[PDB]
Amino acid sequence: VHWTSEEKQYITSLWAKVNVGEVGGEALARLLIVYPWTQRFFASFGNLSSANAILHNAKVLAHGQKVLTSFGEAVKNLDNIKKTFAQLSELHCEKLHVDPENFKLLGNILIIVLATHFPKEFTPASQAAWTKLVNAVAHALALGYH
Amino acid sequence: VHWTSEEKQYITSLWAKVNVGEVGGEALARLLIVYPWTQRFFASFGNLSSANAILHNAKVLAHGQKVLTSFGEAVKNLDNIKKTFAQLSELHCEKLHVDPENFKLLGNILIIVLATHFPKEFTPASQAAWTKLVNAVAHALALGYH
Amino acid sequence: MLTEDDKQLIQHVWEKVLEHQEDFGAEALERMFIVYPSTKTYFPHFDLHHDSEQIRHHGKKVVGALGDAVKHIDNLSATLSELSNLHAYNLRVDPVNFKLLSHCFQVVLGAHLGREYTPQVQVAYDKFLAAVSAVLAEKYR
Amino acid sequence: MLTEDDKQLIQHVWEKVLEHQEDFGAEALERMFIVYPSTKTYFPHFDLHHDSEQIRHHGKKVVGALGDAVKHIDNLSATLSELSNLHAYNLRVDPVNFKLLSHCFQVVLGAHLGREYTPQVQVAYDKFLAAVSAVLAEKYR
Ligand code: HEM
Ligand code: HEM
Ligand code: HEM
Ligand code: HEM
Repeated sequence: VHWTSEEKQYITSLWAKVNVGEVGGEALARLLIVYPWTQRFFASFGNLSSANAILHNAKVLAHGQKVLTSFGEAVKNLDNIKKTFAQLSELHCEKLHVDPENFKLLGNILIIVLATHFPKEFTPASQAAWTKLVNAVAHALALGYH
Repeated sequence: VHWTSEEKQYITSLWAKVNVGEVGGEALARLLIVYPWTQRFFASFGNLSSANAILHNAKVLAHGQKVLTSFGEAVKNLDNIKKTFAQLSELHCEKLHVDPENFKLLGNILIIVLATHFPKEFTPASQAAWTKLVNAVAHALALGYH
Repeated sequence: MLTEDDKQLIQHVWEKVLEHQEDFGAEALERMFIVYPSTKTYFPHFDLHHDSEQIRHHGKKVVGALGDAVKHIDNLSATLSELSNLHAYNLRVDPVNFKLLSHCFQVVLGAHLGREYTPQVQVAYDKFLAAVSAVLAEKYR
Repeated sequence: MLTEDDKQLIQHVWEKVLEHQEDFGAEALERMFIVYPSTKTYFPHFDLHHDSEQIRHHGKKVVGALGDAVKHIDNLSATLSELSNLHAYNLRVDPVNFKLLSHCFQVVLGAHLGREYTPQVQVAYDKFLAAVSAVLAEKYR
């Protein structure tokens, strides 16, 4: 999506410092807590009955780690995002039937989490590149049926 | 976007009967009336101070006709929509700075207008094809900056 | 918010809806299911074939609830309280879907009213359906 | 809606914001302008260079208005009435933009609180900012 060398640097530079397990657990827990309807898709994960239950839910945390690992595959190949997420697109759209709006919401949550973890590095300009990133992943996953 | 022969027929068949000037005036008037912030983009159009003023506004009506004519260019080439709207995409995104959400809203308004004009022909299945149509035009116009 | 003129435009269209509660509701639901097939996953227990007993009976309930909302337009949260808890806590309906069904209901209204579904009528119903949707989701906030 | 715990989490974070009203508001606005450049077209009369007097003075006003909302959380529509008419009738702000600025404000909060911007705090501010945004747009419905 025509990344500038500067944008690519904001992304790869920050990601190298990211605790994927921690940021991933936070992002997914916050999705489930801030936008509670998303819990519909995680019935098998056990107790999600409160914010504290969700934050202590082992599978939520493990799953968040796998999700942020997936974002890492976008970071690692910024010019082939659409293709990298084709299979996941089919999964979320045809199998899981997750409305695409929720991809956007998870992206916004990740932006906020990155901000709490990297107060200094996450400048407005860094935010711009990372917002471009999460939106590109959301768009790629939305191709799944549109 | 992989149109079925049946979808293409729902679209071309209905469009051939469409009063472009009438449906176009209605769609644009309804956009301005139902979603009043969109009036921000039409300061040069003169009096828009009420629903009745808007419906009697000559330039609103003329402009709606040009907009629905533009949709006609999607109908007339269903497999090259992205490309047909490239210039318009640049116009709405880089020059006019219209948030993409409003493309979706105009599309929904057109779906409703078509329903009031073609009660019999506009079956759920017809609606499905036309919704696929307006969403493809919205998506094509949104490429303008994402 | 809703004006007295909005309310009058709504009731005039509504007393027609109340005559065919089952037809209208079933048509709105099927347009949603066909146009936005992801919404079908909320109804795995339903036979979703055209005019199924489950679709028609549920359609009437949906229209009935909207009719209740029309009557108590100034007291929506309270009137729909039980339904709000149902859709949020029990069914976990994605808020985007309230907009999809609202839109499909407007398509049904447009189809049945034709020329009489004026911009003024559409605005009135858009405000009404958005107000109802906000309430059915308010348990998320 | 907002619980008493939500309100307590909000005030604890807020009394810090009130210490640097100008810094916080300017940072939120500039993140919006830089991340979502289309929002800049609402401010053609502003010098939008970093730390411009207009950005900082306006930032403080925005934070001040949010602070007023915090105080009168149970009476939002009335308290923000003049601002609601301003943003809808005068400025014609697209509702999507209220969400963009709300989001950017949360980014500023996250950056400044770090570890203390917990999920519970985020939920509280998300509910608060959504409530304020709804009011500033309510003149559209
Ligand atoms: C746009 C950002 C997202 C990315 C990159 C993403 C990525 C993934 C990946 C890689 C998996 C497979 C996990 C594994 O290897 O076991 C997965 C599974 C899943 N995702 Fe997402 N996802 C995203 C957003 C969402 C959203 C917004 C929802 C719904 C609110 C959702 C619901 C699910 C569900 C239900 C599964 C099945 C997992 C299970 O049953 O254990 N995802 N996602
Ligand atoms: C996604 C469906 C849309 C299509 C197909 C479309 C198409 C067009 C076309 C073809 C023109 C040029 C008219 C001419 O030839 O004079 C135009 C102009 C314009 N459009 Fe759109 N448009 C769409 C949506 C929107 C939306 C949602 C807005 C904002 C709420 C908007 C705002 C404008 C404005 C301000 C102009 C400039 C016209 C003037 O100054 O006279 N458009 N559009
Ligand atoms: C116009 C807004 C809506 C209204 C007024 C409404 C109203 C109702 C009412 C009154 C019931 C209970 C029927 C009974 O007691 O037999 C119900 C049930 C239900 N609704 Fe909605 N609803 C709305 C939107 C939605 C949406 C958008 C969805 C998701 C796509 C949804 C999914 C369901 C489901 C799954 C049930 C369970 C019904 C059954 O098992 O028979 N609803 N709704
Ligand atoms: C968190 C939600 C928001 C709040 C609480 C808010 C509050 C305010 C206040 C109090 C003023 C008046 C300042 C003064 O009297 O000097 C103002 C002005 C203004 N706002 Fe907002 N606002 C919000 C969101 C937005 C958004 C999303 C936009 C569009 C991108 C916007 C565009 C404007 C503009 C153009 C002015 C005129 C200011 C000037 O000329 O100095 N506002 N806002």
